Amino acid sequence: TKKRRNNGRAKKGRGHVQPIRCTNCARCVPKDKAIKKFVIRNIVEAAAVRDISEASVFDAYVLPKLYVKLHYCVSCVIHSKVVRNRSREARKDRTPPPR
Amino acid sequence: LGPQVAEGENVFGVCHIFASFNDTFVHVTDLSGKETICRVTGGMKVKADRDESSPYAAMLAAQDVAQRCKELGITALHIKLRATGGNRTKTPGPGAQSALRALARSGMKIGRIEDVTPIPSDSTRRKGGRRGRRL
Amino acid sequence: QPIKLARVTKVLGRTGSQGQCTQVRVEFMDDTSRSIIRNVKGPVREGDVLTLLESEREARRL
Amino acid sequence: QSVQVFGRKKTATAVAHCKRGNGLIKVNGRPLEMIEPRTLQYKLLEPVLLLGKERFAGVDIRVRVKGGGHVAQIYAIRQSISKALVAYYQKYVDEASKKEIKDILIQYDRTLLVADPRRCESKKFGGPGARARYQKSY
Amino acid sequence: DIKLFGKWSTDDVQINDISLQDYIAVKEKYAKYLPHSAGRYAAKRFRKAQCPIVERLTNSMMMHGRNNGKKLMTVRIVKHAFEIIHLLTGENPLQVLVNAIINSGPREDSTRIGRAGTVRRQAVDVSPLRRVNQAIWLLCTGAREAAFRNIKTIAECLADELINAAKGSSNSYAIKKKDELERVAKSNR
RNA sequence: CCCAUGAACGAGGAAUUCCCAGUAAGUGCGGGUCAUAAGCUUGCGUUGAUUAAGUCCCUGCCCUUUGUACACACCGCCCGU
Repeated sequence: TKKRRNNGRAKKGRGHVQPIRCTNCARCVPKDKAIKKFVIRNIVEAAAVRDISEASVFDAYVLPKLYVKLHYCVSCVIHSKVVRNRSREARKDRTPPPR
Repeated sequence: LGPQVAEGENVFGVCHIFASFNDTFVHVTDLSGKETICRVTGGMKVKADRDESSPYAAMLAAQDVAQRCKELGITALHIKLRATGGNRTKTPGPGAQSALRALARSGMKIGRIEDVTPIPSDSTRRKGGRRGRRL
Repeated sequence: QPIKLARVTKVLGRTGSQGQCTQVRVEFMDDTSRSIIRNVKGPVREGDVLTLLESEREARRL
Repeated sequence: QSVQVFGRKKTATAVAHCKRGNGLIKVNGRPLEMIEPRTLQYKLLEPVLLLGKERFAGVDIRVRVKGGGHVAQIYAIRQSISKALVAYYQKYVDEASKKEIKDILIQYDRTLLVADPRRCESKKFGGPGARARYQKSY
Repeated sequence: DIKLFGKWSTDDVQINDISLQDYIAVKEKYAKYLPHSAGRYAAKRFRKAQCPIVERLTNSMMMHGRNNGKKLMTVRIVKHAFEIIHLLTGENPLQVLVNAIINSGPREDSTRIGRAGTVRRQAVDVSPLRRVNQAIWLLCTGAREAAFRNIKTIAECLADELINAAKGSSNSYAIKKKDELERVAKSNR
């Protein structure tokens, strides 16, 4: 049966979308179908921020940030628990988690 | 010999931390980067296949690097942290954080921190197949 | 290595394959208290005193 | 009438007939630290070092002490003396002095008035005892 | 003759503090003139530590199958030949209690690691209650499993442990094992 | 009941069973069977703990969502010389 109305991708009004490689397995997944995460974290973790700040030559250096873009195939996105399977009705909900 | 000027002023080197997922490098060079002071990796501190990239081995390498640099007259470090880069993973390995902390806790001063993983404008094909690695 | 007194506000719980480690949240009494979370084991009295004999060991979760 | 509960604990009992009489210092009728099992012989010497010799010139406590078990027969003499002082002081002068010596004795140790409720529990099915089970084969 | 109890004094016995009752706390109903009380310390957690480390040391020495719980032996250890030496010392009697552990006391241990590997151990430390629980559980267990057939046997098993039990030194030997492994665990930072 | 001629006389192949306090274990005593008939069981006392106040890793159970070509219900169905 037709599980998803959008076929589990975002291809509307075009024939071909360029593929990308999953960051985990290096699988070829279309860019609309791939599950994209954008992690903007700190280069130095919280347990290491304090020690780096004390050792800093500059007062209030404001630490740099790490910007990483992750593309997951469906298998690796499900295994890594980035997304889970939802009920037939909860599947239609497109609201992102509040975080 | 050594820089014997301004005992109240810092001496700055550059630490090139290559935190791969297989092992980690702690590589302190001259400010230009051409001449290297000391390079210690996780694989010369622990002897087994997996733990080459462990945080413990990374902090041991960072401690050894800090000791050698202090004996060589370097007091402060700029941090140039990198991942494998290329078409492969862009995130730094488990040894990056522990190496940086072991530098900041072993008597060293930290200057500018920046990320230098090689990012392609677009790359060649990855080592996997079109179906990826299936293990 | 100075031992700092820490009061427990919340016990995070047990960690391990079968359950062998503990995690709690602790804060200072009158020493510009910060809500710092560290690993504990077993008995924690009502307002017990964790020994922050080191301020840089925030036991990491996950 | 007659109010007499004497001392008891676990299994053993020191029947303490409280009245006027000689009231010499004796445990099982025997001297201060002289009991044959020789294990818990100090428990009575403590209080009589505070008040004085005049106070025990008229308190005859005739005790029928029967029962095997140290933690029973001992720790029942302390209960018995606590109740003896309590009754004597309550009846004679006022309960304020009884309040005071009972305060020191009972806040001194909780375990007079409270006995151990623990007792051997029932054996059950398919096992050598209460909780243990017979070995299960496959 | 205004001294309190039979061994303490109040006129000129000054400890210049009150904050020195981590393991020993006898100020309430839990006082019995001798540590002979029988009783239970397994009815609920934390109760083994609430047994004061003096009573814990002398009474948690009940292991193996020959002297397992029998309280006449703790009575012998603490009753005979200690109250006499308390005054036969001639010096200040605090030395025995205050010459044991304040530098011995283990201040860290660790916990198992991951799914594959045992070559390290994630660092954990506790408030005194569980550190005393774990460390001296393993101490008593090791001392009994290895020190079976002991030349240091009872009727003289008061001195060494009552001098290396409570507080005030770094001289205990299973404690040195746990302190070296404590440093090994401490290396996890 | 006992005469001392020594029992690998002081922690145990892969494989495993039971157990959270008056509990495990030691220890004996009754009942059933029966003629006193017990190394069985069923109870009872007595001495009396070490560990733990946790977890879902193993073995399984339950409450939800999900997939199924199974419904004899995965010890299922089924593919190719």
